[PDB]
Amino acid sequence: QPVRVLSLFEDIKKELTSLGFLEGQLKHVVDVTDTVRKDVEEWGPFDLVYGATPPLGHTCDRPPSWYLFQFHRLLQYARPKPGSPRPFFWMFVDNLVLNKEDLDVASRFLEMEPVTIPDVQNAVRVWSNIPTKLVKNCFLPLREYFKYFS
Amino acid sequence: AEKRKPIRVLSLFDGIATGLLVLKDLGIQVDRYIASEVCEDSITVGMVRHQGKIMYVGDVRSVTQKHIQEWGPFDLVIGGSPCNDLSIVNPARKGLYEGTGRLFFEFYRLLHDARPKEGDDRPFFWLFENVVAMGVSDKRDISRFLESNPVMIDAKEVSAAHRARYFWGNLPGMNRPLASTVNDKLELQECLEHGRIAKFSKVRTITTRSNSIKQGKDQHFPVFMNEKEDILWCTEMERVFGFPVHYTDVSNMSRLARQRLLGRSWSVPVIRHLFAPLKEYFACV
DNA sequence: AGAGCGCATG
DNA sequence: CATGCGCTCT
Ligand SMILES: Nc1ncnc2c1ncn2[C@@H]1O[C@H](CSCC[C@H](N)C(=O)O)[C@@H](O)[C@H]1O
Repeated sequence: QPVRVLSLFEDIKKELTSLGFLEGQLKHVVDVTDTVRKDVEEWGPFDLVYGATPPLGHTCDRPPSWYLFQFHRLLQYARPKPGSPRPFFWMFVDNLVLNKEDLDVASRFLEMEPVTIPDVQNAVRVWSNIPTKLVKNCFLPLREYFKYFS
Repeated sequence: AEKRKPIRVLSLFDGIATGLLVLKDLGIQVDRYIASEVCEDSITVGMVRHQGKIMYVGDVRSVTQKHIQEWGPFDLVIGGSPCNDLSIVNPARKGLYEGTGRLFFEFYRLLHDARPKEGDDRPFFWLFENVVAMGVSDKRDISRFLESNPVMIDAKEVSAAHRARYFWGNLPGMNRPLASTVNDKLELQECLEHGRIAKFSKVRTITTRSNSIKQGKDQHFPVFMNEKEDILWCTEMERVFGFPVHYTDVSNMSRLARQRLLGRSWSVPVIRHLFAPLKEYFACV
């Protein structure tokens, strides 16, 4: 099946084409404060939903936890049915901007301990349902379940 | 033929167990009452006043999905998260996302774990309470997470104090008009002990701060007694909130301690007003 | 224990 | 404009 993706707080469309997921099927929102459940359902059922905190040293009005909570919210909005029609995965990425308390909250909410991925102190954390380059390897495995347009 | 069963309650941020108190007053038979509290004074009050009926759990953020599944299904889920980082009465508030504010999401979270799975047609009721004096951003965000708009209820209409509060939830008839009862004490005078004269008919919102008892600009003493002005006694304050007399007289607590408990508390007639239609949904004792 | 600060907000 | 599920600091 083709691509169906929901991107939050960051756009991986440029990366989605690079790893071979583009063909219009991607949706991107910056401010999700006024986004309801219907707004998520009406954009068609998504197979994968992505969201990530801005790189630290970037400018953000929002607290580190805001991204997490909004992500979890829209995530619960995006999940399908008790019956499982197709494969559904999710991914949240921390750019080392999350406090110990906040990343503990993240692990509590997403019911999963983060996988930490190093660059080679320029590393990133990730929570994902999966069974830049180094984590691009994490963007990779989706090709087995979803057709690639190479 | 489905019969009515005793009610199963999960109470987050339980305080001095206003929920169980009201439920029992309404004659609603309580199967189990599981409370999440961390303040030892409050937990003591709940433990003593309801004789070990309350099953206590630790921090709310130590409660997991497996716990909800294991602690049976819940008919009712009620909670009021701390508002010291939400209320505009606190200049140094850290907002909904930092400090104690984020605890709201802990309610949110747990609610969805307790919500009966799709294809489950059992009755599920939930109630979330917080203050009106909060920032518009935080209020909107809370409304977005709970996917609902709050209902403002003011205890002024049914008690001897101002208590404008937002209530999110799905209890039947949340928007219905409040109705005074013969048991209700609407004037401060009705709350006082013998030989005491009330300067006021209603008092302003009672916080945990001692001088929230003081009225208006000039910080007037609320009562006058035998050639000497005075503030509210803890018993009088209990009466104002609608609690039974000497409810918080436990654990050798000072005035400030009791008031710290009550200032964070619920207005009993308000919660009774909200839980009132539930006595028709569950077994009566 | 009690007084001051704080200012967005309905 | 009067007001507040509080903190701080004696
Ligand atoms: N992390 C936490 N986990 C569980 N309870 C907490 C908590 N942090 C604070 N609390 C409790 O949550 C309460 C919120 S005040 C609400 C009290 C209650 N609704 C009543 O009617 O009295 C406080 O009393 C506080 O003791």
